Amino acid sequence: MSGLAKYLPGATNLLSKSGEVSLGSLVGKTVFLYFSASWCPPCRGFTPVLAEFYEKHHVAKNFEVVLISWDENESDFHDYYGKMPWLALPFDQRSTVSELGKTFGVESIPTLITINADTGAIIGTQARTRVIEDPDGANFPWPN
Repeated sequence: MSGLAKYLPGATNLLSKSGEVSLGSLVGKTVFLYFSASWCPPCRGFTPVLAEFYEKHHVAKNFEVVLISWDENESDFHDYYGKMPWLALPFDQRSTVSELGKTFGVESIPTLITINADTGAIIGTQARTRVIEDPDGANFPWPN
């Protein structure tokens, strides 16, 4: 099975701009769970630097980003996610988000959690700061 299945629903397809991708399709990649939302001031400041990091290195460094939304409603979720080039956990899985919140101890956002797609192993939890200090991922995946 997929390591991500140790966190997200198994038969759950993640959302994307180019169709729904399965959890299995992320095999071999390093996955970043991005905990953000619309109407979150510091999120606005972090999302672009993250996006620039993604376009520049996600292919070569083999990683993906999955938006774990804290949006109050589905419409805000879709407007917000529509501007991102990565994946996202569907809004209706509001339940899974709070669980992840506990498991990873996410008390505020923006927050990034680094996960190895295969084993489901937690590589780090401070990728939000590492990307700022090291824009080109010289020390990617930034092990805790």
